[PDB]
Amino acid sequence: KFNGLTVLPPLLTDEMIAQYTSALLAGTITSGWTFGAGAALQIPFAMQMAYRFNGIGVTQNVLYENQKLIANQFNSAIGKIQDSLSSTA
Amino acid sequence: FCGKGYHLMSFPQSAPHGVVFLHVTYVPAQEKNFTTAPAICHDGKAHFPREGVFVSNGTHWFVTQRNFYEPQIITTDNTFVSGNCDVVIGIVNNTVYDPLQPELDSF
Ligand SMILES: *[C@@H]1O[C@H](CO)[C@@H](O[C@@H]2O[C@H](CO)[C@@H](O)[C@H](O)[C@H]2NC(C)=O)[C@H](O)[C@H]1NC(C)=O
Ligand SMILES: *[C@@H]1O[C@H](CO)[C@@H](O[C@@H]2O[C@H](CO)[C@@H](O)[C@H](O)[C@H]2NC(C)=O)[C@H](O)[C@H]1NC(C)=O
Ligand SMILES: *[C@@H]1O[C@H](CO)[C@@H](O[C@@H]2O[C@H](CO)[C@@H](O)[C@H](O)[C@H]2NC(C)=O)[C@H](O)[C@H]1NC(C)=O
Ligand SMILES: *[C@@H]1O[C@H](CO)[C@@H](O[C@@H]2O[C@H](CO)[C@@H](O)[C@H](O)[C@H]2NC(C)=O)[C@H](O)[C@H]1NC(C)=O
Repeated sequence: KFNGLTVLPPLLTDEMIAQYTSALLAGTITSGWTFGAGAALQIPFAMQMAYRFNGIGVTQNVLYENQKLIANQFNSAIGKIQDSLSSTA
Repeated sequence: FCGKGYHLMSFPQSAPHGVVFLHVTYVPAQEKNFTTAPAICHDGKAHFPREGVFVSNGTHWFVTQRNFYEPQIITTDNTFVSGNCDVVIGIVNNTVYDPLQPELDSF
């Protein structure tokens, strides 16, 4: 808005993009990868993590025997991101 | 990458200044609800499915493949065992019928 220059607003508002990501995140948390293929089919998140361990080659019992430890690692790892973002410039 | 759904195959077709792919994909439909559990406690051992999941239509437990509901009885040749079942959360008690015991009991 100075002399002949205008900045057009993006079609998708920031709130709409946040809603998109929230939808994707809820889908991946609740239904695993089924929602991308088609109808969203829900699996308990532990069993889905077991699916994914089978995907990377580790057998699924490894998750169930170690589910609490894996949960703690994931929670602390997410916690580290907050420090990294808030403090590191 | 190639269509929405699990990719089966795809065919090319010539276009004037480009190419048109016909992507043949498999889309699951007509889903059904089931009760589920990670393991099965039997004789103090935890049985996990080899490939598939444990599904129950309320009162009977089965093994199915994850993408097409084709139920089969829980048996020792399609579920493996890993330790006892005090560590798993979500265990359900049920019988894991083994195929050698009926043949041996016929003796
Ligand atoms: C699996 O069960 C869930 C829960 O019973 C179903 O979700 C509900 O279905 C009813 C009837 O269609 C709706 O009125 C509710 O709004 C649904 N959501 C709830 C209760 O949170 C789900 O439809 C079932 N899936 C199939 C394929 O039948
Ligand atoms: C859950 O599935 C089981 C599958 O075994 C059903 O049990 C059998 O159902 C058939 C068909 O009705 C009967 O002929 C059998 O006698 C039943 N028992 C056995 C041991 O095979 C069971 O009825 C289903 N339950 C519900 C609520 O659908
Ligand atoms: C799945 O969630 C249910 C929630 O109802 C668990 O059953 C118990 O439900 C009562 C209802 O008041 C809660 O107070 C308990 O805390 C629940 N138990 C637990 C261990 O959370 C059920 O146990 C859960 N299943 C699994 C495998 O965790
Ligand atoms: C599956 O079977 C086991 C074996 O009996 C059950 O464990 C019993 O639980 C009761 C109540 O907690 C105890 O009084 C018994 O001492 C336990 N038995 C053994 C051998 O430890 C278990 O409760 C069963 N699963 C369910 C869901 O009832």
